[PDB]
Formats: sequence, structure tokens, C-alpha cells
Amino acid sequence: PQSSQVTKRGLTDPERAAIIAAAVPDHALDTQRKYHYFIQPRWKRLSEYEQLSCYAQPNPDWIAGGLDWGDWTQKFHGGRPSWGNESTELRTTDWYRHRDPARRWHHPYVKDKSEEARYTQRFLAAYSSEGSIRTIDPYWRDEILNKYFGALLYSEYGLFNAHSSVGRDCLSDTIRQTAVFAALDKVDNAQMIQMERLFIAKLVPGFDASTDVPKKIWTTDPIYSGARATVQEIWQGVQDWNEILWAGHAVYDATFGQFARREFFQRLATVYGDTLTPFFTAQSQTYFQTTRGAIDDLFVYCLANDSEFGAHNRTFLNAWTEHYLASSVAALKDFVGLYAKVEKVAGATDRAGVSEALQRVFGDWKIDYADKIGFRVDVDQKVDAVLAGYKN
Amino acid sequence: PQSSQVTKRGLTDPERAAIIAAAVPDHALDTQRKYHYFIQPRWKRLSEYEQLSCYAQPNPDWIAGGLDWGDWTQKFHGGRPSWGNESTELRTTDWYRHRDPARRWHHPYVKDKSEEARYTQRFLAAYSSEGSIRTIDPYWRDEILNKYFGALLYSEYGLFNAHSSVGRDCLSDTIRQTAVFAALDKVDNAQMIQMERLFIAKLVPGFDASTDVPKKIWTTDPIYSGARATVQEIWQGVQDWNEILWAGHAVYDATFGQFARREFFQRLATVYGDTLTPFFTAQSQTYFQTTRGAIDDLFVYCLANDSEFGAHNRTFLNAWTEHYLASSVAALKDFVGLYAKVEKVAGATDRAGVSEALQRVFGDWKIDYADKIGFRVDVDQKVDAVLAGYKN
Amino acid sequence: SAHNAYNAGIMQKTGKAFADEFFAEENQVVAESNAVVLVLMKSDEIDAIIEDIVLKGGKAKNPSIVVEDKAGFWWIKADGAIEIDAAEAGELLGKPFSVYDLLINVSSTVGRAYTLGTKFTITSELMGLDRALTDI
Amino acid sequence: SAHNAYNAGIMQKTGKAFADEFFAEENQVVAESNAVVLVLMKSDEIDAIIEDIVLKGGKAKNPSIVVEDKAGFWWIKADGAIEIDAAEAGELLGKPFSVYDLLINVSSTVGRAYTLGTKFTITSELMGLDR
Amino acid sequence: AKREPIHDNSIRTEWEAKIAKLTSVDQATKFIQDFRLAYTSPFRKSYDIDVDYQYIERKIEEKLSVLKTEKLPVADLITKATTGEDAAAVEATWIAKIKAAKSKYEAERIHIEFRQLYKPPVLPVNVFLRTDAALGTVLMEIRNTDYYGTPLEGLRKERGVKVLHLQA
Amino acid sequence: DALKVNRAPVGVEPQEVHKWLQSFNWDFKENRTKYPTKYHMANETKEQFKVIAKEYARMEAAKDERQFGTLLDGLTRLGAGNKVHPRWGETMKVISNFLEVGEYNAIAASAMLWDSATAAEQKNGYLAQVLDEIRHTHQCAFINHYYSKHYHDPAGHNDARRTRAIGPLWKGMKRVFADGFISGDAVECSVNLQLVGEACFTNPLIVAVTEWASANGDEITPTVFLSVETDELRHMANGYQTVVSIANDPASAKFLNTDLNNAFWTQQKYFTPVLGYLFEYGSKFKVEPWVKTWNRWVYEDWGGIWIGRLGKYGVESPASLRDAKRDAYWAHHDLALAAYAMWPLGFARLALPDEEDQAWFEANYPGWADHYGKIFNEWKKLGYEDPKSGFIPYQWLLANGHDVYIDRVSQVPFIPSLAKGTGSLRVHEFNGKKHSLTDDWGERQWLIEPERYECHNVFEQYEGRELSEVIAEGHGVRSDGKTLIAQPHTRGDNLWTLEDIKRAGCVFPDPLAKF
Amino acid sequence: DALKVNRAPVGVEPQEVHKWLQSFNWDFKENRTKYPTKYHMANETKEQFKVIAKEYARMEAAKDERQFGTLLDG
Ligand SMILES: [Fe+3]
Ligand SMILES: [Fe+3]
Repeated sequence: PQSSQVTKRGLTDPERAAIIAAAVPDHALDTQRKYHYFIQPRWKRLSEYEQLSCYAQPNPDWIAGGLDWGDWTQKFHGGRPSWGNESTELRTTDWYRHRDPARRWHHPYVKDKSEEARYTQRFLAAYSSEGSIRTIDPYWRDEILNKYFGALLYSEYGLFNAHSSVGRDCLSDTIRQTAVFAALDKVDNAQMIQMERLFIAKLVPGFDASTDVPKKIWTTDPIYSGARATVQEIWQGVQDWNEILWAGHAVYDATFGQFARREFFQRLATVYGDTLTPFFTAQSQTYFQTTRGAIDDLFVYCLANDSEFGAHNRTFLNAWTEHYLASSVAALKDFVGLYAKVEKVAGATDRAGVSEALQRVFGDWKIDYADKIGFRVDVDQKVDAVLAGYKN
Repeated sequence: PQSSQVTKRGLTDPERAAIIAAAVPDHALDTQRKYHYFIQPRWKRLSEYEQLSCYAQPNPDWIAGGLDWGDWTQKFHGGRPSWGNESTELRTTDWYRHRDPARRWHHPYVKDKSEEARYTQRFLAAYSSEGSIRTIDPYWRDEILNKYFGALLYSEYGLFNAHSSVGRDCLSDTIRQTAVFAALDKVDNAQMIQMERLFIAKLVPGFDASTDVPKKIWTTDPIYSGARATVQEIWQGVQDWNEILWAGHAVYDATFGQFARREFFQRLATVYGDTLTPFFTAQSQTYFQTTRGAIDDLFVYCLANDSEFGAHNRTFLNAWTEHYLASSVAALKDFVGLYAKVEKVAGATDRAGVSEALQRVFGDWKIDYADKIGFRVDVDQKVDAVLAGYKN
Repeated sequence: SAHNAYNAGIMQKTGKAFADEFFAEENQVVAESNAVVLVLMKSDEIDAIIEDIVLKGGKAKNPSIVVEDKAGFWWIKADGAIEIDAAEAGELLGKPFSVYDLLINVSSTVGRAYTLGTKFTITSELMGLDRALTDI
Repeated sequence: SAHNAYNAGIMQKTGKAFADEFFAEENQVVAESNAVVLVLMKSDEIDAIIEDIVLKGGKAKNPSIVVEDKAGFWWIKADGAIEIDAAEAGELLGKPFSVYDLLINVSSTVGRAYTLGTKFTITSELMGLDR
Repeated sequence: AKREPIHDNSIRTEWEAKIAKLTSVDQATKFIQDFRLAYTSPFRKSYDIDVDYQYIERKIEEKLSVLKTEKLPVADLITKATTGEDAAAVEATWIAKIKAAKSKYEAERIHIEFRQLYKPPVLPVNVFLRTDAALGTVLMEIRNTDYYGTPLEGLRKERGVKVLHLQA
Repeated sequence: DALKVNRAPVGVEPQEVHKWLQSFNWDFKENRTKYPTKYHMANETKEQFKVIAKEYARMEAAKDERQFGTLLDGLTRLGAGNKVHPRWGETMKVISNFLEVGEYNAIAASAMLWDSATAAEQKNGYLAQVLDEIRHTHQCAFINHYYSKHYHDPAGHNDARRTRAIGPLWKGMKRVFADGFISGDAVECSVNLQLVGEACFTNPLIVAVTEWASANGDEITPTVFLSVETDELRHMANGYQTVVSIANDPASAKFLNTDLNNAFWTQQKYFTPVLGYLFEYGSKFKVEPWVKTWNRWVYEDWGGIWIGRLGKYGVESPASLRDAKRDAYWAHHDLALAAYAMWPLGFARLALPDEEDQAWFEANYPGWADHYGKIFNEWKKLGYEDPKSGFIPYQWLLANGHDVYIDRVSQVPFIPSLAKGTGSLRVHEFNGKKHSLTDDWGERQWLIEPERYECHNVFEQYEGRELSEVIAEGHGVRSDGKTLIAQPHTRGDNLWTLEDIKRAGCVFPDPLAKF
Repeated sequence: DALKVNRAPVGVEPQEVHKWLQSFNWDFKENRTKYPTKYHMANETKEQFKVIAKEYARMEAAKDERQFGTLLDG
């Protein structure tokens, strides 16, 4: 036995199920069965993503778009509101307008990352069984990948932590989900770089997967000097949560981050016989494009074209872009000094190859972000500014 | 008011649930709750894989290991039994002994492949968004990858269909699961090669993803002459189901197939700037290693070391290996003519590079299969035989 | 409509009246039927599809549809054909829903079944044997 | 054991007898307890773990363990500590079962909880304060 | 007496008409500072628009913010208050002010008035948030020193309330 | 070399990556929290549940697949969504949507803990917690989404994110597990969110309630809520690590006891009456008396296993505990008087205690029959349930001198002339504005920190307006635009409409005008 | 070229691969069934449910997760 009643279940206990059936009306008491039917749908029909997410944040009418009323029940000492308009320079007629185009609420987000988690471990067990590491260039493996790809994890980690104040401060539910999912993808990137290094260490005697050398390089090597300065500023130097998301994803990670991950480590892996690193950069680049879809919606569809504050918001976005683009250009000018340490490969690591890689990064960025907020940019000028750091 | 009774559920209807509760005994009528508790566990305790799979095949005692008795209820015209000992030359004290080391019953198998299915489509949507196809070598893309990797799908497809008679003829349940899962992985490989070509066609104007040119190459190009001859024999030339599985996976696919997939297309993708193909070969190589674990268990643990028939079975395995290794050496000798069409890259496509790739394939094969059945092989002799087809 | 009921015709009779018709000379060979039967296993998505698609636009286009509650599944019988557009279902459900997802709870078919685009169809037609009635 | 019952002590009382003890002066401050409480939501894997681990080797090692049926979950209370080894659970269930998988149906803890290796532990110990 | 509807009423409408007449950064800065002194915080001058002032304040903020982006150089948006003051000078001045406070009653009024005068869009958001946090750190620490040390009867006197009713 | 390599199959397990996380941080002058805090002590602690992003998603997705399988396949085929006693199905409109906002605020509070953490391992742990609170928000939403689709009354399951704003019980929900977490000291969240909220109150709120759901026919809520709380082990453990750091530093430890008492009072002030009311009055079948549920989980187990054990290290039993125990016994009965009297402002359909309920209340709370029972029975005689009666009890309270006040701090309603729980009315004027406070602990919070507590109450917003106009403006109606969502009975007939409310002529007063 | 490309997001749907499956066979004399049969007629027909290996697995795993959730949990 047991000291407490074994509660009878109303679903299956005959006596309680009969009492319940006598109490339940024989007809429905309303016909509206669409959960939060009053949300304005972004697409041709209301999505489950919108139903589960929208208006979960309890904003009052004095935060644009809120459906509640009155002051908060408890504020910070001094009077800072639980959420408030003072959190950001940008303005809108409705902070709830943002929609992630991938429609990620928590369940599809972890469902997809679980697939990647399990398949990654199956891939590694087979790759080690295959012996495919035998054909990687050793200098690339030991002197470039281990050390400087390792150091890049600190950029991802800093971008992860830039989101901590965003998660507290931002003003609607769909924005908070977008920000938090972006943060986990950045710390995942950092962890996946370390996972690749730990994996190589099991296959290559003498290969050291300690972060000691990567951290020394991130913190003191001139190659990462500009990048680290930018990440420190975006993470800890500002608190406007729109400024963090824009500077972090739409300027710095879209120029410096894309060049380092895609044009340097991923592209050059496929010039130096590295059959392992492309499996890992496949994930970070997939995450980048998913994050970009949501960042683009927030800043372009919603804020840069808000019917009342679009031009107002473009004034701030233009000023931020001028500042952080200069920071990112300086970061890339520092970073292309790494090409002086790699084996020359025509069209890839010579001046023409690096120039074309920079034309892709700045040219794509002009299309994806600059043109959509009215920021004028001379791509050739930015390419030449970075190439001043390239050792011929 | 539908024409038929709305049946009352016994779990929830008060009257029927009360009748059921009165009928159910107040104690369990046995304590043995382990489904098919009498299966001999391969590992420390019985696995769910074994419980759900083992003895599903209803063999009688005159097929080694069977627990039933008597003749089949209906045989082929002439007398061929539903299953019988005449299906293979190999013998064993128990056809049920095989265990897949991955313990795949149907559910974990499709769970894992579903992960790869969904992640592949997210990867492709991001890769096209990234523009990363821009740095692939065009000659590799158009003259080598499109044509000769395309042609390789026919090898995978032929190996897929070799399993059709295996699926009907083989003598136990765990062997049947191993064979069918191996077959789906082969047709998946063929489909994924076509999927990659169809995807590149969306990115590269003028790139033709029709199978016309791959099929012409497979059926008439001297480079695939020996391979196609071998696949035709393994698929349609024999019906001993152990001979098919051994020749197919343990000889031909482990030498020719591994060289073409891993040493040629995967490895050289990472010499010619191909950031796309490694995503697809990652899957075929994972599948190869999973299949090999199961094939290894069947032929090494169970058949080459069967307590009564081990030496008997090695006599046949040795004879098969002699024959199909010669077929595969001839296939490779033809195939390395493809190097005459690729841009020379020192250590990869020169004679020294190809020789080291053949040393990996034949050396790994000697360890993974030959040594375990007592098959003598001189690796240097096989490497030299293939290099006679290499144009200096 | 009535002739498509699960208990249509002889199924209304019991006892000796049933036996007399069951064993009648004319009922010892099959009779051609123009019907199709579709079984859907009950689930959140299927039950929404039954209520808002099959019993609304489906029955508006084909008034011979009968739907019967069989505890764990829905039994549907109709003259000629039944169709379900997965695109219409996905609009109703608010989540990704291809024709492959529709099939997750399509449990059985008596008739010629196929998918084409986003639409699932079961039909009395004998494709490959019946000849087209228009060149269009 | 009896002191670890869900309805131990004052919970046996009803009506005025309950109120008299509930409002007694000595019961207006908390009292240190050496117990831990572990809640496991019912499921095929959890129910096997309850019957063949907690109520066999667990209770033999810690005879103060009490398990009560709370409809949707198991309520477990014990002196000192409760431990569950995922490796032992995995052997019982016949399927891959890491400590991470064990946590899928570990619904709540009153006490200090952690995993170490394949083992989950909830303890009265105040780690980082106790020696 | 009788409140009008919550979200649409004559008080909000009348204030929106006043706000629409603002045409310069200087005018709207004096307007919003005067408004926040008159109608916000426990030390406000008037509760006459209590259920509407937060929405009205939002609308003033929006007008000032658009006037700033229309009229000011970019560098002023980052480094100056709309009073014309250097934003970093404002930060240093008010942190020093609250660290010089002698009691929690002095400290609380400094923090409250800092917000009444410099809440965005008057001060740039980044400078304001870090100043508000530094001020709040000091206020919390002085308030949480001997938090239970003064009896309620004495706290009511220190606060200066008029006690209208105490249930027996 | 190019020929020889170890080909043993290896991967990289989560703990192998986790051991390098602490080295991911680096030193720079600006590397410190952005939020105000009193707590500045060393806090370099270690995660008790090693997790990395990939493993986090693997674990949570596995929990989800089992839960959504049960809901969308099994329970739907059983018709379980309409096998719930009406009282309980109405209760879940409130429990799930109110819990939703607690989960939602816990995302933001967890982000403050992430921001104020100094160790990379703890920053990693708090991100996992941030993600879990997003999971729990969507899980609570999913319960009301499922009820909207399958239960006989979807109204109010389908729109609480706006219809909650009409009523007075929602105001206190925005403090109890919401503003009270996120509007204050960031490191202190380890005390209020975690040592109190998660370690004490989530057990009765999320776990114990599943037994009441099951008793009343609801197997949806156990399926979801029991999965929600699986994440809570990691949250309690995160907070404990920081409490240890606070305890070990004399300068930070001197704040801990005051923060713990204020957090405990703040949360219990609302949680104790409101959840006790929802359990006992919003059920047909009762599992046990609420006051025993509270005794088991709050006073004995959390009180002894967390607080009593920490007493060895200087943590004091909350000084407000005696006041809280009085609330555990009577405050939910006091709250029921206000909830039933003001039923038109809610979004749920209520049921007066029936004859066997009344016997149970009196057996377990002697004195209930002669106080609360007689009031409910008189309301029934006057026509409480009958839309043609013209009777709403809030007006009856005022006609008999039983005024309703709102605590300026907690927002909990208080009826001093009928209450048996803890409370006494204090009314102060300050700078031209009157304020009502209802207990010694909240009165101190307001006297010391008036600029933290300026929440408008429903009488201030609605003063002089007629009840039916407030309900219509707030969308408190069904899809016909006229029938109230809220009802004073749970039957399918004789539902009240806006015109039925209007005939009562109920107009909101200023309760403090008399002072 | 190396700078210009369509960056519209695209994948490859199962029916896009399935269209090419018929072409995967090739002609050779021994390419015929191993089993005895009376039936030797032409049989070059088309699948009514286009499926490829990846999509096969996705569909069945989706069925399985719902079924095993119901059994093992609810
Ligand atoms: Fe939570
Ligand atoms: Fe939590």
C-alpha cells in the first residue's frame, strides 16, 4: 500500500467518467476553434508558429502594438520599466510585426538541430573508420586549421554572448525567439570548431586540441586584432538591442564572419585536401543563412519600411552601418595577413584570388543588406581597403 | 445518425470498463515479461533489436537453427522448398547467429535516414543562398564530376538490384534485414548522385543534369568497362545469396567502390575547390561503413569461424575472392585511365599519388577482409597491376 | 447516398432474413460497383480534414459521400472518386503538410489510388484499361 | 521509512486536529530535513526503472525509500540520497540509454541534483558548503 | 468621476494635437522634460492624466525622435543630449551626484529626476542605459542596508505620508 | 603518414567538448554585466549537467516527440479533449495561460542571469535555461491550442492573451512570477526566480496539479506539464551554484536573507490564494486539501530540504512564514469570494460549490460552512446563475459594506470585512494620490520603494464605467459578439449576454473615496 | 562566373529525382528475372506514389514517432 490516496482517473474510472459525461454539455459553446484567431497573419493563412508565439509578451498599449493597459506591477529601483521604449533607438507602429521566415518555434528548432547532432556522430564514427584524414595537407592541418580556425571559435563565442542583453531587453516574442535561436547557433559554431579539433586529436598523434594556442592567437595575434575589437564592442560596449543584432549579424558576421568561415576555412579546405572541415562549415553556413532570413525580416521588412518610422530607423541603421562596416573592414584588413602563411594556390590565395573572394563578400553584402536600407557603398573601395593588408 | 453502431470503447465507456475490470485477474499469471526471453543474447543482455527480429523467420529443424518441424505447407512446382539449404554453398550450425553491430531494426534505420533526408534539403537551400558553387573548378565540375560521377550512379544502382534475390532467398531474419538495408543504402547513393547533379543544374546555366551522358559513359566508355562487367555478374550472373553479398560488398564495393567514391571523387573534390560533392560523399561513406559492420559480422564472426563449417566456408570464400578480386583489379585498371583527363596535382593525381591511393584501398582491404578469412594477397602486386593502366 | 452506408442493403437484415439473401442464387457472383472506400485513421490532422474538407467541399462536390465513425478510424464510401488536396489541408492546419505528410494517416483504399501534385485521389476508374472520354 | 510517507505526520490529521498542529507555535519556522524528493513521470522506461531498480537494488541500499503512485508520476522520498545508473537501466531496457536519455522523464527534484558519468544522483548534501 | 474608454479618448486625442505642433528639437525637448516632471514618478506634480500619461509620453518620444533624425547631424545622435550637453558629461555628473547622496531619500530623488530629465530620446540610448544601471546599483545598495531596521510607524513618517486609515 | 592511421570508430561525446567551455571566455576591461546588482562576489562555478548545443536539442526533441505523439495521435483518437469535467477544463484556461506568462518572463530573467554570470560554463547553462523557458511558453500555449480544437468550450482557451487584460486576477499574475523576477537585481534572480520560484513553487504549480487534472478527466495537461518540469532540474541547479557563491562571501551574504524573505512573500502572496482557489473551486474531484498540498511541498519539503539545510550556512527561515501559513489555510477561500463576486471580468465559466463540495470544504476547513458556505448559498438563492436575475454579487458586497480593495504592491484583492487570511488595510495619501496596502511586508516595500510600485488598478481605469461596456471593449465575448466568455455556471444552457450584465447596472466605484 | 550566380534558395524535391529513375536501368543479355514464371509480357509501368529512399525514410519515421509516443508515453 501507500500512505496517500491512489487517485482515480476521470478518463477511465467508471464512476468518475459517468459523472463527467453527465456534466459535459451536449453541444459546443462556441464555434471559434482557432487559437488566437485575432492575430494578423503574415502569410495567406495563420501559422501554428504565429499561434503559439504571438502576443505571449504582455505589452501594454504604451509599447507599440501591445494589447494590455496600465503600468507594470513592479519596476526596477529608480523606475526603469519591465520592458520599455528606452531600450532602443528604433521605433515602430507595432513591435509584434516580425516573423521568422523559417517559422521556428521551439519544437521545429530543436527537431532540426537534433538531426544534425545525431548524424554528426555517425559521420565521425565512419570518417575515423574510413581513414580519410590521411590525405589532408599536414601544414594546413597543423599550422593553419588547428591554430586559426581554432581561434575563430572566440569570434563565434563573443557573438553568442552579445545576445544575453538582447534576450532580456527586446520588445516582442517573435523577436526574442529569433534572437535566442541565433545565440544558440553561434555557441554551437564555437563548440563544433572545438569538436572538430578534439576529433582530429584522436586520429593524429601529437595533434594538440587544447584551446591554449587558439586563445593566445585570438587575444594577441595581429591577424585577429580588428575582429576581437569589434566583437568586444558589439557584445559589451552597447545595450541598444537592435544595434547589437544589426551590428552583430548584418554587418560584422555578414562580412568578416562570412569571409573567415566561407572564403577562408571552407574554401581553402577544398584546395588543401581537407575532407573533414567542409562537414563542419556546412552547419555554420546553414545556420548563417537561417539567421539571416530572420534578421532580414526584422530590419528590412519591419523596421526599415515601417509606415511611420522607416526613414527614422534608416537614419540610425545608416549610422550604425558606417561605424561597424569600418570596424569590419579593419578586421578583414588584419585577417588577410593570414594568407602570407599559406601555400600559394593560383586563383585562391594569390592577390587575384583574395580580391575575388572580397568582391563576393562585399558584393553579396551590398545586395543582401546595404541596398535594402539605403546605405551607399563602393564595393571596389572596400575591396582595395582590405587588400592594403595583403602581403604580395 | 450513421447506419452502423458507434462502438463503445472498453477503455473509457463506464459500463464496458466496469465489466472488463471484473474480468481481469487481480494478479499476474506469469512473471516472465521479457519478450522472447529464450533468444541467446550476443551481448551482455538481450537487446530490443534481437527481441523484435530473432526467430521471426519460421524455419524448421532441417534448416540449421530452426525451432519448428516438418515440411513446408506449399512448395514450388517441382519441389523447391519455400526456403532451403540449396540456396547457398555455405553451411552453418545456426543461420540465426548473425547480429548487425548497429542493431538496426526498421525504426532506428528510418529514423537515422530521415535525419539525413531533412538536413540535406536545409543544407541545399543554404548552399544555393551562399553562392559557394562560384569557386568550383569549371573543368572538374563539367567534364569530370558531371559525367563520370554521374556514371558512377549506375554502379550503385546495379549493386542495389543485386539484393533482389538475396531478399527472397536468404535463410534468417537478421540477415534479411542486413541485406535489405544495404540495398536501400545503395539505391540512395544512386539517387543522391542524381540529386547533386540536378541541384548544380539549378545553379549553373548550361549544366545538363540529364542521365544521357552518364549512361553512355557507363555503358560504353572503357573507363567503366571492367566495373560494369563485374556489377552485371554479381547482380544477374549468380543466385547463391552469400556469394552476392560477399562479392558485392566485401570485394567489389570495398575495392573498386571505395576507390571511386573516396579516393577519386571525394578526395579530388578537395583538390579542385568542390565544396558541394563532399556533402554527398559523406553520406555514401557513412553508409559503406555501416554496411561493412554487418557484412563483417555475417562472413567473419558467423561463417568463416562457424565451429563446424568455418574451414569449409573459407574454401568457398577464398575461391570467390580470387575471382572477384581479379574482376575488381581489372575494373580499377580501366578506371585509373580517368586520371589522364584531370589536371595534374602533385601527390594526388600523379603516379605517386595514385599509387598511394591504391595502397590505402588494397592495404585497408587486406586488413578488413582478406586477413580475416585467410586469403593471401600481395598488396604491391595488386597496386602494380592497376598502375599498368595509369597513363604517365 | 444511402446505398453507400456501411450497413446498406443486406446489412440491414438479421437472422433468417439475412441468411436468405446471403445465400440467394443471384448473390453468389460479384456485382460491379462504382464506389470507392477510403479509411483514415483518427488523429488531430485527420479529424480536422474530415470536418472541414471531406464533410464540406468534398460532400458539396460529391453528395454521395458517406462518413462513418469506426472508433479508431473514419470509414468513407462514395460514388466514383474521393480527393483530398494536401495544400488545402496544410492551409487548414497552419503547418507544413505535403501530400507525403497527408499519407501518414491514410490507412486503406478500396479503389485505384494515386497522388498527383499536392492532391490525393482514389477512383473507381481502371487506369490503363478504361479509355479516355475526351481528347482534352 | 514511515517518516518519508507523503501523508506522514501532520498529514494524517484532518479538521481541527490538523489546524491545531498547523498553527502550533513550533511549526511557524522551517525545520531542517535530511530527505530528498524525486519525481519520475510515468512511462514505459520509467515504470521498469521503478520496479527493477528503485524498488529492488535502490531500496536494499536505502531502506528509507518510499514510492507513492500519484497518477501521472511516481513520488519518491528518501533519507540522504537517491541514485539511478543509466547503464543499469540501459541493460534492463535493451536499448541505447545514456544519462541524458534517463533525464527525459525525470520530472522534478527537491535536493541537490547532478549527473556524474552514467549515474544520476539527488542528495541532501550541500555541495560547495558541506565539507 | 467617469473614465473614458481605455485606448481611445478625448484626453489622448487632445494631447496628440498638442504634440503635432512641435517643430524643433529644442521645443520638443523642453516639452518632454516639462511633461515628465509634471506627470511621471511618485514626485510628479499632477495625477490629472494618470491613466493616459504613459501613452502620451510614448507619443512625445516619437515626435522628438523623428525631429532628431530630420534635423540633427548624425554625430549629435550618438554623443549629445538634445539639451545640447555632452552625453558623457551628463553620465559623469549624475553618477557623481548619486554617489554623494547621504541617505536613500536623497539617492532615490536623484535617480528618479535623472530619468525624468534624460530618458531617451533626450539622452542617447546607450549612454542612458549604462547611467541608469550605475545609478540603480547605488540606490539598491543603500536601500537594502538594514532593510527591516525601521518600524513601519517610522517609515511612514520618513516617507511623509498622510495616514488615512489603519485597520485595527 | 599517408598510409597508416588508427581506423577505430570514434566520435566526440558532449562531455569531451564541455570540459573546454570554461576556456572560451577571455579577459578585457569591459567584460562585465550590463545590469544593476548588489552582488559582486566571485562566481566561477561548474555546471552540474554538462550540456552542449547539439545535445541540448537532442534531449529536448526526444521529449517533444513522445509528448506530441501522445497528444496528436493517441489522446485525439480517444476523444480525450472533451472527457474533462467542465470545471477543470475552465480552470485550465487560467492555469495554462497564466503559467505561460510566468514561463515567458522566465526567458528574460534567465537572460539576465546569463548576462550577469561571469563563468563561461554558467553562461552556457543559462542559455540552455533561456531556451527551456521558450519551450515552456510554447508548451503552455499548446495546451490551450489543443483545448481550443477539442474541448466543448474553446472561448477563452482561444484568446486569453487579450481577454486576460479585462480582469483583476491577471494584474497579480504579472507580478508573482513575472515583473517580480525581471524588474530588479540580476544576480538576485538566483534567489527569487530559482531558489524560491523554481525550487519551491513550480512543484505544486506544475507537478502536483497534474494529479488534479487526471482526477478530473484531463490527460492533456499531465502529458505536457510533466515534460515541462523535466527541464526544471537544470534550472534549480543553476541557481544553487550562485547561492553558494553568495553564501561564501560575507559582503554578498549580508543581502541574501532579506532578498529571500522578500521573494518568498512576493510569490506566496499571490500563488497561495490563487492556486488554492483554482484547485479547490475549479475542480469537481479534489485530490487533497490545498493546505496539505502546501504543507507538503512548501513548508516541509522545500522549507526543510532547501531552506532548513541552508540554515547551517546562515540562511534564515523567512520571517513572513507565519503570515504565509495563515494564507495557506484561509486566503484561497477569501479569494473565492472575490472571484465569484466579480465573475463577469474573467474568461472562465465558474461553478458554485455543490452539496458534496460544501461538505468537503467544511470537513477539511471547519468554519467554512458558517462563513463562506452561507454566502455562496445566499447568492445562489438570489439568482447567481440565472441570466434573467439581474444579480451580480459585487454590487451586493458594496450594499452590505464589504468593499473590495486592491493591494498597490501585489495587486491581490482584499475584502477586510470578510477575510480570514493574513491582511489589514492601510490607506495612505502621498503627493495627492491615495494607496491601499494590505500587509506588513508589502507596505514596507512600497514605503521604501514607491517608484517601483505605480501599477494602475482596475478601479482606477474603470472608475464610473458600466460593467458591460468594459467587457465589450475588452472583447470579453464569444464569436456571436454578445454572449460572455465568462459565466457563473458550467451548463450548456442559459448563458449570460452583455444585455444580461447591463440590466444589473453595475458601475465601478473609487474604493478609496471614503478615506 | 566566379562573382555572379543565382542565390535564390533551392533544394531538390523527391519527384525531381524520381523522374530520372526509369533511366537508371541499362540493357544487357543477362538482365532478366531469376525466378520461374508463366508471365513474360511487357511490364514497363510507372509508380503511382513517387518515392525515393530519403523520402521513404522521412515518411515512415514520422509515422513511427507518433505511434511510439502514444505507446511508450500516453
Ligand atoms: Fe519554465
Ligand atoms: Fe525554469
